[PDB]
Amino acid sequence: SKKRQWALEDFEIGRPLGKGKFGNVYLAREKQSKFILALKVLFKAQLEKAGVEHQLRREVEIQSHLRHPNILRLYGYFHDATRVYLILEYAPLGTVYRELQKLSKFDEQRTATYITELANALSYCHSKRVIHRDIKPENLLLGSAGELKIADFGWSVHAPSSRRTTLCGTLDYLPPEMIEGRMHDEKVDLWSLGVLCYEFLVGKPPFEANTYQETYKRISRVEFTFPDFVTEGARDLISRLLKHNPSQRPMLREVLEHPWITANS
Amino acid sequence: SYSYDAPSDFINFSSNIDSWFEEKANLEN
Ligand SMILES: Nc1ncnc2c1ncn2[C@@H]1O[C@H](COP(=O)(O)OP(=O)(O)O)[C@@H](O)[C@H]1O
Ligand SMILES: [Mg+2]
Ligand SMILES: [Mg+2]
Ligand SMILES: [Mg+2]
Repeated sequence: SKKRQWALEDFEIGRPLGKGKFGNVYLAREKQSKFILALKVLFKAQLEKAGVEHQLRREVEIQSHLRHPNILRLYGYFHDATRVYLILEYAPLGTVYRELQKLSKFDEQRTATYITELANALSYCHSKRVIHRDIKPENLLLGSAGELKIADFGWSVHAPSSRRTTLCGTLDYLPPEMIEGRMHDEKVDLWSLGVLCYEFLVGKPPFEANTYQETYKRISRVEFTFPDFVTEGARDLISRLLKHNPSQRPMLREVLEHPWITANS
Repeated sequence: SYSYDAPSDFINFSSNIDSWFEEKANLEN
């Protein structure tokens, strides 16, 4: 490129917005236009020791080319001698994770609204053959109007044709097919959505156990129950998303038309 | 190596990309 490239000197850095595994995400303002955004920092030495350099590249290439109202925007990136920087769209209201600690549980209206935004977001993603694979409260942010925005494409992949073999994601959200050493596809995000919907309503993931081994066991068996306040419609939906057989889980278009979703969304 | 097929050019924030996926899926060799 013969064009001016990004540089750290281009942004005034503000306070930290969050703590990531390989560095913090700071609020920031581009100096010439005063546009407010978020700066995700990654320390290169940490990335090298972890051997996650190829996943960083997939995060950047996949997220930067995605364009949707409920997916966090990746404007660009730049690296220097010790770290790598992602120029992200600023999410003003924080994470759904934080809102979930505060409210402890989400009522049905709030839960269906979020599921709907996320389901629309995932549908657009799949139409591009991208599988997120790390859907969870800490990766869901809130925009200026309280609208959900999917973020963190760290474990994402572009799967045009073939299935995948990677185990990746968060323990409580892992799909059975991954744990069991089987191949997987975009249906893993449908499982994540069921896990996520349950957590929104109950306040905790359905397979939470005291050890790693016990959680693997419960996911593989799809062992969980609902507290008494979870209505019939929510149970019908989560039960359909949480099918051991990936083929039997609903399409995102079905979730969006689910009676419970349309009545409360 | 930190050379990614993604944007790195300075942008003027005051003043259709997703085809990249299918176009890369359809390319041959
Ligand atoms: N654009 C953003 N706006 C506000 N907070 C963010 C933003 N990006 C990340 N964060 C905060 O940083 C945390 C961690 O960074 P994230 O990019 O989600 O993944 P990782 O854990 O791999 O770093 C999030 O859980 C969130 O609290
Ligand atoms: Mg499809
Ligand atoms: Mg994250
Ligand atoms: Mg990450």
